[PDB]
Amino acid sequence: VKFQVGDLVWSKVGTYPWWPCMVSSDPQLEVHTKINTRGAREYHVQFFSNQPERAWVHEKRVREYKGHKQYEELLAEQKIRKPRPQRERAQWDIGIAHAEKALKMTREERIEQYTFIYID
Ligand SMILES: Cc1cc(CN)cc(C)c1-c1ncn(C)c1-c1ccnc2cc(F)ccc12
Repeated sequence: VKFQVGDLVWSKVGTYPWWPCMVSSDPQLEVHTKINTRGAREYHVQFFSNQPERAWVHEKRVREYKGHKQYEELLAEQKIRKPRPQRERAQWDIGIAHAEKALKMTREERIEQYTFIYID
């Protein structure tokens, strides 16, 4: 277990760029980490966005969030640059603004301020 509940992380999921997240406990399984059906470690994350979402993300697709400027280092893992949809960039900028606010908080404070409420 490399990450704990309330840790800020970048997550790389599907067709989307490295996204600011916060590690959290899955509401059903009540764990923030598990070993998947392929034997790989996964972490449960909340995505910082105007559209709240959660996901189990493979450990190779999770990186410690040190600050928004770290983004370029993640892509680095004539020169080619991919464009981004205007709407996606707007939501990413919103997520980053939340992550930057969360970064100035203690783990205890950000868990209090950002952990999602789940309704059946
Ligand atoms: C799209 C999506 C949909 C669902 C189920 N409705 C679940 C998840 C986890 C995701 C998701 N997957 C990876 N990312 C980065 C997101 C995502 C999450 C929050 N806001 C976003 C805003 C965007 F502009 C683009 C993507 C996202």
